[PDB]
Amino acid sequence: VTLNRIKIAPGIADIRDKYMELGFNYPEYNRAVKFAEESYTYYYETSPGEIKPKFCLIDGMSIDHCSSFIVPEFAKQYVLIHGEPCSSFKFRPGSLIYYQNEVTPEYIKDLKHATDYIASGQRCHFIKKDYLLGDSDSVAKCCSKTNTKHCPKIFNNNYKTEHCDDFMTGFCRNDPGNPNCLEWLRAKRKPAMSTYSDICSKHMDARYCSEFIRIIRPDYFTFGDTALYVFCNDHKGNRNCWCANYPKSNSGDKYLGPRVCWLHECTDESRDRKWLYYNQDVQRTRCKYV
Amino acid sequence: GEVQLQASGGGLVQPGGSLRLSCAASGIVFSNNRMSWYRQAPGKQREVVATITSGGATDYQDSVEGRFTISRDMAKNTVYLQMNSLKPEDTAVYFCNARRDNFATAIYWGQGTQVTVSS
Amino acid sequence: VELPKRDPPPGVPTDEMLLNVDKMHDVIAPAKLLEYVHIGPLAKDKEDKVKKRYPEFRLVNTGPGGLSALLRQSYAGTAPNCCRTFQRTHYWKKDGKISDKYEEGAVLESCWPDVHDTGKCDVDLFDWCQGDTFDRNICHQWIGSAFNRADRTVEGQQSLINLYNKMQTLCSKDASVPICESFLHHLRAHNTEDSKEMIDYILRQQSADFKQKYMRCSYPTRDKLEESLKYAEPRECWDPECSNANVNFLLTRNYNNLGLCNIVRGSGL
Repeated sequence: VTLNRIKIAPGIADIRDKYMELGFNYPEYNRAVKFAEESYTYYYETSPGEIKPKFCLIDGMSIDHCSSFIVPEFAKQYVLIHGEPCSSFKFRPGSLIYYQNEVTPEYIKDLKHATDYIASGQRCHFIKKDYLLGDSDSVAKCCSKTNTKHCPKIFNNNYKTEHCDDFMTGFCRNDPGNPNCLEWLRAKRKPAMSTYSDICSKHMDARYCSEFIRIIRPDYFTFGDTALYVFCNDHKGNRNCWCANYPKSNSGDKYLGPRVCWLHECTDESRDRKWLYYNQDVQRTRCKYV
Repeated sequence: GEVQLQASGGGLVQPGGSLRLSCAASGIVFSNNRMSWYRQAPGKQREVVATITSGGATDYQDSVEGRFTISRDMAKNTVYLQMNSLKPEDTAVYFCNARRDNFATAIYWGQGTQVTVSS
Repeated sequence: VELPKRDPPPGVPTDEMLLNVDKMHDVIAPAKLLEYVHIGPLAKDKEDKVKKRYPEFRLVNTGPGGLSALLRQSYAGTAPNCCRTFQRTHYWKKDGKISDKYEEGAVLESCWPDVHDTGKCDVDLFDWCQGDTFDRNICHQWIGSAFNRADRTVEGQQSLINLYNKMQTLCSKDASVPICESFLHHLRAHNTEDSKEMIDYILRQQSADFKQKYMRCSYPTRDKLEESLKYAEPRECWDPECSNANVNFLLTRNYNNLGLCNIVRGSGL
């Protein structure tokens, strides 16, 4: 149809709302379509867990025009989902045509079918999720806890989930005394207790392997017994291995089991319990002295 | 005199049966003696089958291990020999035996009871 | 008619809009069930490249502009690739080879996080821990973890009962093999009436050659047994056969009698 008159009339109370005074040959096409534009810069939610800026993403428009109205820091934890169908002006892209008393959904359908003045699209709609990691280094910084600024809960929950396990197996082998690594070990999942079983099969003398044995006993003592067995075979002369692998016999089992108490050095308190096997340490406490 | 170690509870059972030997001691206290169950087949030397120390630790001969069980009652001062899965080679006269803890000469031998296993 | 045109403000993309799925192999692999992993906008021609790289996930179109996410639906890891290690949570398949690290063109395959908290590995490790493939670390840790199985679900227990029956049948034939000695030891450390019962059952089923070789503390000779009656202490406290015995092959009675030897505070033997 023929357009002859156009005018922006201001809104009543919300400045973002304005009116489109439309004049045509047939007065049945004349209408004052209420439309909105822009919605400040959001650092808050409009609905519980939602941000819906007054903007109509016309089909074909760049996706990031939808997020012009959110503080970049605040937008890190929000994902853009599909919105409800809306209408916009082709010459004024991004405007949100409201459906009010005179302006009906059918009116818009006949105007689009009539001329080039109106486009269609979907409403801008954001949902709260969490931080979205996209690098291997981002996972590294979150799991190692060297930088927890923008980390989702799954990669920054003090290792209560297993999301960080794969990174921590390699990271803690390089720094077994790391405090965050002993925290990962205290979660007592198999990758951590296996990793420290490998570490302490070579460095059982270390201070952190005393903590390893303290953590896994008695719920998962086998991971410490394998490490002590390997360590005391590779170091059979070492005096700390006297009771776990007796040096002067073919099989170093002279003081295994209940026989742990036939030598005072094995029952000697203040001796680190990591130098006895688990059940060896148990039999030590059940010994009858006179 | 009057150190009594009478053995009872014998009998004749088919192979695979069960018997509970008994030996109520008198003149001897179990909390100070090691009690041993012996047996002697006709025309053979006697052999120890089970034993229990003054502390309660038990020990058996290999041919009866798992089948026989030696227990004791301190109040009743009676030592038992539960015999399960009797084999024909178990046929012998079973009798009690008491040995003092650190007094070697204070050993006493009891009067036996007959255990026969056949068909 | 002079329309009042106005251009929208310049776009400011979010972190989601800057996500490149080709850089996210260490983000997608640790994902669990029911978790969406947003991967940013994905061109239509690249959907088959993503779906073949992550067959365990469902590619979901979450928003406009091709915004997509991956949702884990399954764990396709096999027993030989997941059960013989406690540290590998996933692996990559390419050209028939299996790798720990990602490479373009590889296919992600992941292991169940509870694969060693349940009995999902008992069948594979029962065979693998026998014979030449015996890894002492992995197999001891497998048998030991069975005694503290986190799956207290009545199916996690039933798998435990099934493993104990298989180990009982296996170790009754020969308790000297390394996985059976590990089983006997963990039964000893469990220290229950059922585990001690199974220890004595397995040891009494051994051959005469096994008992002659390993169980002479349990089966003393005639002269050794008669001699021990002259001492008040149990035989196991002085018998050289019991101070030289493998503690895993001791009958429960002999093992308990070893802890009754009255040590004089210090070294009492």
